[PDB]
Amino acid sequence: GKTRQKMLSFLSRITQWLNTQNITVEQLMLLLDKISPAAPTKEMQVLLDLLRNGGIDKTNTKTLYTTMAPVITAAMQLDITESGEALLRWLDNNHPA
Amino acid sequence: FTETLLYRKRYGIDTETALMLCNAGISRISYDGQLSHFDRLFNNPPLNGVTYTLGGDDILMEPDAGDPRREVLKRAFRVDNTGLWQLLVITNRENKSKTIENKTEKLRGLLFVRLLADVHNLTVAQLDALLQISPYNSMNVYALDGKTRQKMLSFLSRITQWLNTQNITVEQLMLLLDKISPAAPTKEMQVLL
Amino acid sequence: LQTLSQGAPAGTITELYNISDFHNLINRCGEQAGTVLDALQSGTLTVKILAQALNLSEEVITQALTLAGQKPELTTWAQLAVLPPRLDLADTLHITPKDITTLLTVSENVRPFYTDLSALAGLLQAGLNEQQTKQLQNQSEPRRN
Amino acid sequence: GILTTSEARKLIIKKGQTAGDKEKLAAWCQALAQRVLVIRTFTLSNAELQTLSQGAPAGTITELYNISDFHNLINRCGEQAGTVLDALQSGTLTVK
Amino acid sequence: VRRTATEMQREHMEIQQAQTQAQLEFLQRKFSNKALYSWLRGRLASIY
Amino acid sequence: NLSIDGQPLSLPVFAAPADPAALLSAAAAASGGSKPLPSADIPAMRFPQALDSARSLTGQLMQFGSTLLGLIERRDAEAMSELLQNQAGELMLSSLR
Amino acid sequence: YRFYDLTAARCMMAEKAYAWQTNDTATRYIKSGAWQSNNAGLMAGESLL
Repeated sequence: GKTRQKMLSFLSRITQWLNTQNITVEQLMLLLDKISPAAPTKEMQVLLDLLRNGGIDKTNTKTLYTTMAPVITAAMQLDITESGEALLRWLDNNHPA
Repeated sequence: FTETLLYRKRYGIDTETALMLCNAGISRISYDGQLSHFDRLFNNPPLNGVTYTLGGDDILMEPDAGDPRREVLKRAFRVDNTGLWQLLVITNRENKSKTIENKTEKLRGLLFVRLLADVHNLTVAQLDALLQISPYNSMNVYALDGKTRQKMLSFLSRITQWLNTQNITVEQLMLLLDKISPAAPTKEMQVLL
Repeated sequence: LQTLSQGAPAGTITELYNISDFHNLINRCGEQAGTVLDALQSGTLTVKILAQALNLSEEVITQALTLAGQKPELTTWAQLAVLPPRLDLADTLHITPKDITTLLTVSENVRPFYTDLSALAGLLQAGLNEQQTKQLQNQSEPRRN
Repeated sequence: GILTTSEARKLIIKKGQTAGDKEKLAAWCQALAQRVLVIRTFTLSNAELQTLSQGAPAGTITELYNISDFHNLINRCGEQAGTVLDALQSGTLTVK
Repeated sequence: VRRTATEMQREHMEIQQAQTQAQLEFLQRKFSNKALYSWLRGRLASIY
Repeated sequence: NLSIDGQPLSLPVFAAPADPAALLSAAAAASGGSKPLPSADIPAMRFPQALDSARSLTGQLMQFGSTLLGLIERRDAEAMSELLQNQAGELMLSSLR
Repeated sequence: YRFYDLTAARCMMAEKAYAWQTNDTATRYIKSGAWQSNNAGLMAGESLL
């Protein structure tokens, strides 16, 4: 009787939260998918060719982010280069294994 | 009979038009006390008071000719002077005769070819272009058995519904499928080269 | 303009009629008018390419060409100004352009034969509607009574 | 009878183009314009084109049926169609 | 008559939808889109 | 289940209509590999002069790239300007109808 | 497109002159990735300079 109760409360909470945040279930799936990788794409090979070429990304930390930042913020279509600079920091501080 | 029910189910037609699609002859005989299909097709009213009999030996389809029987055919099959020759082309592209005979089966063949276009919401030039893209290039309406006619109607219905869904007309499809048959290049061609 | 630049007469009214008819025909050509005037500037304008441009049948334009007969040799723009009145008149009467020299020869004759008169009567009645031919029968039968 | 583009390059750089084999090049460009019209009448993208560029039959109706069905499927793919046609150009397109 | 006018209003609205989709498709397929200037912006920011 | 006038006593069989389908088109990022470097050969000019000779052509290619991006951008504006007028004409037909 | 192939060999001539006048053939400066077919080669001369 208790874990069913808690399960229904969980489903009601997540459903009301997805209705308030204007995002659907499939977008939440894409937020929470484990990767299970495969072969990279051709756009991936473009990205790796562009970071591999150009100036060598600096071996000092806080310079690695600001040199890797503009190509990553181009490749993700983010707004500002400093946003893409902090994105590498946010995946570096924590990330799935 | 089941083709008649199907061809009435789609296209929403009268049942006698569905029978005329189903390779049935034109009835001279009045059914249920009205004008017969032959008389309501040709003699409603008789053109210049001439009751169109099947006298024989004299109908000519080439447009630069003078014949009074051509005009009841142009009124009956709802087509102009070029289009009537175009119907005679579509009837048999291997038969290159200019005249027809005045029998009741030739009128049946022309009526069938006309209903092929009128049912599918085509003009007869569009049907002439649309049977060139077809596997029914060489066809005969007087060797037309029950199966290849069936398949032909299914082909025309499929291509018509496909052109309505893809929002493209018959003439654009003609330009998609034209054999080139080249000639001298343009001045824009000489710019390109 | 460049078709008309090499010798289009302008300077009286009956020449502006021709320029307006030519402009009407090229507007009917539309997007494919460039290759039409390119073929006309060369010596390669045929009835097939011009019927392809106007989206009319080849067996119609070669009939309207027979009226004021220049029939196969379309080399100048002045032969193209003839077409739009013939095509408009063969539109407003649902007949072909071959079907109208009989109109001009019978309807201008002072003693027309009965056979030509009937061969034009059924000719004009053939292009009518079903509603129109019923209305014509409703008009015609009290007269003959 | 329409030229290979290598043969078209060999023809287009000549000493003097003859009375013949210049309407051949014109027929080649007419075939090019017909394939442009095939492309624009289905509104197919760059990626759909480059998938079809390596050997899509076009030239009869039952092949345009297939091209229209392929265009319908890639429109159903939508925003994620790029990785689908990238996987199809490689050998890694799976059902997942 | 007013109902067959409002059905034509609906058809007008559907053809406006198709035109808006054609405009969106044109802004995505074109060469000077968001992605081109995004890659050029990031690449010049790195070079700069 | 009719009345004495033949009118149906039941409420008619209702059918809620289908929602209009959202249109969706294929969108793909452009794919393209980089171009490899040309082969090398020692020139006749020394480095302070051959460097200037290379700098001249690279500045000229900067000019070509700016001009080309202007022409692409301007073509890409004119194509939309013509698209809008074709759409306005085929919409004006419906308004007149 | 055919001007990029002109100026890239000039960059290579500059690099070979640098490698000859100071004997440093291990280092390299004119590196690849200057052309990018996603950009149709736009901003190649910026990277070369």
